[PDB]
Amino acid sequence: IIEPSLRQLAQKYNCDKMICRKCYARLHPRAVNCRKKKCGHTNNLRPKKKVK
Amino acid sequence: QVLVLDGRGHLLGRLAAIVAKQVLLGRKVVVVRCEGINISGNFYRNKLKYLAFLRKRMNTNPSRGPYHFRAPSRIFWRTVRGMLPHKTKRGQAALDRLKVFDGIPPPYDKKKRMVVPAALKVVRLKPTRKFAYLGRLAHEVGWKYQAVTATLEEKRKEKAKIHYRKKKQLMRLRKQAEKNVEKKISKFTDVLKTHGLLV
Amino acid sequence: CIGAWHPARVAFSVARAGQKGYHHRTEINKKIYKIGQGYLIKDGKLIKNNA
Amino acid sequence: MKTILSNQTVDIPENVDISLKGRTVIVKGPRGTLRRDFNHINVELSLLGKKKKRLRVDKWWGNRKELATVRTICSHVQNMIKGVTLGFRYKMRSVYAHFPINVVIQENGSLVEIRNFLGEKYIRRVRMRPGVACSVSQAQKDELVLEGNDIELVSNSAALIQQATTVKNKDIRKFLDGIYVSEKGTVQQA
Amino acid sequence: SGAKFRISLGLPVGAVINCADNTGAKNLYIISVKGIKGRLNRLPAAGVGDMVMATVKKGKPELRKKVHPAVVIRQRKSYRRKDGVFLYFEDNAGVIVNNKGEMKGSAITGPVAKECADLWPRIASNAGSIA
RNA sequence: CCAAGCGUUCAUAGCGACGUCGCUUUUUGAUCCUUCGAUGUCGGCUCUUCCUAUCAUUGUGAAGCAGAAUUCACCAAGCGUUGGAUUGUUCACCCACUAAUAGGGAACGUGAGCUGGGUUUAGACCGUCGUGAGACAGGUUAGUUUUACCCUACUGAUGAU
RNA sequence: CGAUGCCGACGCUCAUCAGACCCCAGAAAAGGUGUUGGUUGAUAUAGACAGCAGGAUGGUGGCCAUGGAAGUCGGAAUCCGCUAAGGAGUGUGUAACAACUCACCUGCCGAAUCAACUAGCCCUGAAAAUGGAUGGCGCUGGAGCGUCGGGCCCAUACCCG
Ligand SMILES: [Mg+2]
Ligand SMILES: [Mg+2]
Ligand SMILES: [Mg+2]
Ligand SMILES: [Mg+2]
Ligand SMILES: [Mg+2]
Ligand SMILES: [Mg+2]
Ligand SMILES: [Mg+2]
Ligand SMILES: [Mg+2]
Ligand SMILES: [Mg+2]
Ligand SMILES: [Mg+2]
Ligand SMILES: [Mg+2]
Ligand SMILES: [Mg+2]
Ligand SMILES: [Mg+2]
Ligand SMILES: [Mg+2]
Ligand SMILES: [Mg+2]
Ligand SMILES: [Mg+2]
Ligand SMILES: [Zn+2]
Repeated sequence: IIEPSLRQLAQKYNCDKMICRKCYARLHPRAVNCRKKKCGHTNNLRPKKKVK
Repeated sequence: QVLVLDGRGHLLGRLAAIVAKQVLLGRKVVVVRCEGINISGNFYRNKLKYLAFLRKRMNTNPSRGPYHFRAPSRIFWRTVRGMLPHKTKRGQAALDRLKVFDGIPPPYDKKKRMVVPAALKVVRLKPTRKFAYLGRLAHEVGWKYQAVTATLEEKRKEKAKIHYRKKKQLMRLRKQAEKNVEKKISKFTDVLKTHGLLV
Repeated sequence: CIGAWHPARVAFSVARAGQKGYHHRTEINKKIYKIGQGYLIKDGKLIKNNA
Repeated sequence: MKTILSNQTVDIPENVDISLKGRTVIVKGPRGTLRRDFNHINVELSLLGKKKKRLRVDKWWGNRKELATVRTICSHVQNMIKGVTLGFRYKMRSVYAHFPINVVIQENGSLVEIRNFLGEKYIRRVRMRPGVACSVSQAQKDELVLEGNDIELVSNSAALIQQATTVKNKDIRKFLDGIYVSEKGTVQQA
Repeated sequence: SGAKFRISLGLPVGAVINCADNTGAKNLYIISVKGIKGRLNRLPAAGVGDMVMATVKKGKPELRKKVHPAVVIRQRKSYRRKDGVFLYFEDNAGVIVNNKGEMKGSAITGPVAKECADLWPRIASNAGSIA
C-alpha cells in the first residue's frame, strides 16, 4: 500500500501524460503537439489511459 | 618555393578547391593539421556521410576498393584528389605536389603557416550554423592516432610559446635600440616616412 | 554453385580449394595446470620426479 | 524579420560579485563560485553601475530563434546567483507498495546505493555529479536530500536516481515503485 | 541445480529401441527429441537421460498408433563421463513417461544409466540398478 | 487519409463502412523493344550474397498492460528461422521439435554444378473426338544430359618494384 | 573544366532520407505550435493574454424517464431572485450513494494579445533486393531556392580576310 500523497507523486511521472496517437510518445499533460519529427509534430494527442 | 597552409579553421571542400587549382598550376602545397579542418553541418549528419561512404565496397572483393582512409590527412587528400583529373599524367603530377599532415611535424613546425580566407570557417559560415571537426569525425570511423597527435601537438605548442617569448624579447630590445640610436638614424628615418614606409 | 549469375564474378566469400592448415592462430584462456621443474643433479643424484 | 535590438537585465544582489571574461560569467557568492561559458550564443554582456550592479544581455539583429536565447541567458545567470546565495535543495521521496527501498549514502554523499527495489537482488549504485551531495533525510522516512550550488548538476543528479529505479516489463501505472523528485527548494531559505 | 553435461548421442530419429518397462510396449520408435533446435539436414538425436517422442511398433494394441513421451535409459553408443570413463550398454532402452517425467509403468528391466537416473527421480526410484 | 459505426460506456487501446490518395514489381495480365547462322526450357539438391514490408532475439513506447499470456508501434536485418509422411512439384496439407519455425531478390540466382521425377521428339496403351490419316494445358509406361587446356573472376602458390 | 579570384543586390531555407535547372529519368492525399509572408475577424491603458483567490448552489434532487441518475447518462423545452458574480451545467465516479473541476467574478502587474484561414521554404507521410551516384568531389555569410544586375567563356552559326 502507498500513502495517497506518494501515489500522486508517482502518478505525476507515470500516469499524468498525453500520448501521441501516431507515434505513442509520452508527453507532458499540457502537450498540444508531439515533440517527435517521425509524426510531423501532430496534434492528435490523447490522454494516457488510467489504470483500473 | 612551397606554400604551407594550416588546416585549422578551414572548411574541407573550399580548401580542397583552392589547393587543387594550385597544384595544377605547378605549385607545391603542404597542408598541416588536417584534423583541425572543419565541415559545415552538425557533426552527426557528417558522420552519417562517412558511414555511407564506408558501406561502398566491391561486393565480390572488398580488398579491390574503394579504400576508406581514416586519417584526417588522407580524408583531405582524397578530397583534393576528387577535384583533380587524377587518371591522367597531368593530374597525377599535381597530386604529387601536395603533402598532407596530421599535426605539424618537422620541418613545417618551424616555418610560418599561411591561411586561405576564402575557406576559413569564420568567414564562410554563419556563426549560428553547426559544423563538424575532421579529427573527431576521423577518430570515430577508425582513426587510431588522435590521442598521440594531440599529445605531440601540445609539446610543439609549449616550444612555440618559448620561441614567441624570445621573439617578443628581441622586439623589446629592438624598440629600445631605436631610442638609443635615434639621433644617429633620424636622417634615415625621415627618408622612410617621406615615402610611406614608416608612419 | 559458386555464385549467382549476377554479380558476374566469383565472390571472395565462396568456398574454394587451397591450402589447409599451417595458419597463424592465437588462442586465449589456456589455464596453466603446472609449472614443472627440470632435472637437477643434487648430491650426485638425478632429481627428476617432476610428475 | 530581424529586430534591431532585444535586451534584458539582471539585478545582482549586494552579496554577489559578478565578473565577465568575454561571455564567460563568473558569479561569486557566500556559498562559492559558479562559472558558465556562453560562447555558444552571440550576445553582448555588460555590467552596469557600481552600487547596485546589473547585468545586461543584448541581441542586435536577431531572428525569432536568436531572440529566444536572450532570456535563456538571464534565467541561467539568475540561477547561478540563486546557487551561490541560497543553494539548491531537491528532495526525493521513495515510493513502494511492498518492498522497502533501502538507500545507503557512501563517499560523503557522492555515491548512492539502492537495494531491494521491487525486491531485486541487484544493487543500484548512482554516482552524484561533482559539487552535489546526497544525504538521507533525518526529518522524514524514505526521503533523500540533494544539495549543491549548480542547478543543472543537482537536478541531473536527481534525474539519475529517479531513472535508476525504473520498472521494467510491468504496467507502470500499477507498479509505481521508485524514488521521485518531490520538492525543489533552496538549501538556505531566505 | 547441477546441470547434466553433453554426452554422445547414439539415437537419431528413426531408432527403434527396446521398451524396458511393464507397460506392454516391446519397442519404442523415436520420432523426435525434446529440446532439439537443430539445423538443415541434421537429424535430431537422443542420448541417455533425454526425453523423446516415440511410437510403439510392437506391443499392446492400445499403446500402438499414438505418440508417447519416453526417456532413454540405456544406449549402445559409448559416451564419456567427467571421470574419463567410456560407458556403453548392451542395448538401447527407454521407458514411456508423461510430460511431468513420471513413468507410465511401474517396473524397469535392466540397469538404468546414472545420467538418466539423476535427471528423472521417478525413473530412478524404479531402477533395479544404476550404471 | 476522412470518420458512420464496432469496442457494455467511449470514433481512432484495437478495429473501421461509404469514399478517396498512394507505393511495390516475389502474382497475373497488357505490349512485342532485344534475342529465331539458338542466351539450354520446371522442380529439387548445393552454395554465397543482398532486401525489409520484423517471426524470434537486444533496447524501447501503447493497450480494453494486475500477474502470466497476448496485441499495436518504434530504432533495428547482428544472429537464427529446423526434422519428417503424401506430391515432380512451386504451392499445399499434416506430424514433431522450437526462441521462432517471417517473407523475398540475385537472367522467376544457380543443368561446361548435379539430378532428370515433370514438361516437351521418335515406341506403346486407355478414354473422348475424327470416315480416315490423325488430334487432345486428358491419363499411362519406356525413352543418349556433350567440351574448358583460353580470358577474366575466385581460391591458394612462386615472384616483381 | 574554358569563364565571376564581382569587396555583385534583396530575401527564404537546416533537413538524424536537405536542395540543386526543358525533354528527363521519381512521388500523392493528408498533416506540423519549424519558419516566413499574407487575408479576415475579434479585444486591449475604461489597463488587455498567461500566471497567483472563491465558488459546486435559492425555487431545485427543474418535472418527465426511471431497478438508480440529485447540474453530471439518452430525447423535445430549455426561467427567475440576491448579486463582484453563480450554465438550471463543460469534465470527476459506481450496480446506488459518495465526490470534484470548468463557464463566472473581482483582488495583483502594465503592452500588445487571441482565433480562423491562406501561401512560400523545410519537415512527416516516404519500403527492395551487388556498393552508388544533383555527372563527381564537395557545397550551408551557398557552390541551395526565388527575383535581378554588370562582366566573362566558346560552335563547324554570324562578321572581315
Ligand atoms: Mg580495420
Ligand atoms: Mg535436406
Ligand atoms: Mg458505439
Ligand atoms: Mg520485336
Ligand atoms: Mg512497335
Ligand atoms: Mg548469339
Ligand atoms: Mg550461357
Ligand atoms: Mg524498418
Ligand atoms: Mg505481463
Ligand atoms: Mg532461373
Ligand atoms: Mg551456369
Ligand atoms: Mg548440362
Ligand atoms: Mg522422364
Ligand atoms: Mg512419345
Ligand atoms: Mg470412332
Ligand atoms: Mg568571308
Ligand atoms: Zn508523435
